[PDB]
Amino acid sequence: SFSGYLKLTDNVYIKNADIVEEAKKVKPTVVVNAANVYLKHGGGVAGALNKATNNAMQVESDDYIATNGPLKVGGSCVLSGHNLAKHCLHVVGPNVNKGEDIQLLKSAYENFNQHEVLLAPLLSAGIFGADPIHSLRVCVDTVRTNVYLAVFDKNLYDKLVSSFL
Ligand SMILES: Cn1ccc(C(=O)Nc2cccc(C(=O)O)c2)n1
Repeated sequence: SFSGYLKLTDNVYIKNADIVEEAKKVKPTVVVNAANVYLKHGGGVAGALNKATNNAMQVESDDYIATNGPLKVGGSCVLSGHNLAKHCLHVVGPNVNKGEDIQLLKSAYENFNQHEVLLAPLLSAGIFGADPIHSLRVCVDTVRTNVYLAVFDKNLYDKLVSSFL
């Protein structure tokens, strides 16, 4: 089960950890991927999760896209968790580096409410370009289910905890 997490609110928890390593240890029911609309798991959390599945997540995702077309920014899809989790909830947060509307971050987090417990990264943080402090605030104000946030970067983790209102 989840260990070493700091409780932020009644339902949001945070830990300075590699989400891939957290997933392999916990094997949660749901691991959230920081996905793009095309499910092209190239870099950041998506690239790391996909590489941990030996590219099985990408093969599965390409078949999903061939059948269904791309996701919407703010949307999600449930696919296999492979060796990491029972399921992977691929959530598309807005990518600020691609000029996408930051207001879609709340819609993206609403996808977590369909799952009772999730292991997740901060949406739109990292290479997506949004302020991680803002992402954590939208997370605690939007997600009502139990979310265990894994923040890879130690310095960012410390900044997030020390600035949490
Ligand atoms: C105001 N602003 C926008 C972006 C940032 C910012 O510090 N982003 C950032 C930088 C380094 C790592 C990570 C991460 O999620 O791993 C995120 N600050």
